[PDB]
Amino acid sequence: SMEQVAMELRLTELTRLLRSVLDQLQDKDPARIFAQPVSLKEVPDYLDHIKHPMDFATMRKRLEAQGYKNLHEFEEDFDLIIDNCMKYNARDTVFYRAAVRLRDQGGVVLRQARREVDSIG
Ligand code: NA
Repeated sequence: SMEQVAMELRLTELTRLLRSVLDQLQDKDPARIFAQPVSLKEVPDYLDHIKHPMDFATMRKRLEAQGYKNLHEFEEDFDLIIDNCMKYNARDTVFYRAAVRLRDQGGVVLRQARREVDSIG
């Protein structure tokens, strides 16, 4: 139908805007601490600690499949990255500190993305 096409074009455009959002957030992680899944070879007990692992590569896969239906879903996954890190790692670690910086710097990006998504529909 024409409506299914129109809905598909809206999802494509959302995907384009979330891709730019993801690029901007990942720039706030220049050490690449959150770029890939935590390695189960190297942290073999990780899944005993963290039930829903997340990282930027995994988000990018979902994004390119048009798997985010709205900005809320995308923010949920970003928040897992931060929140998982802040639980597994102690406050005095490079990892925890990197997550706090990512959260603080990403807040700005996500604030305007919410306005852009509401504005463009
Ligand atoms: Na902790």
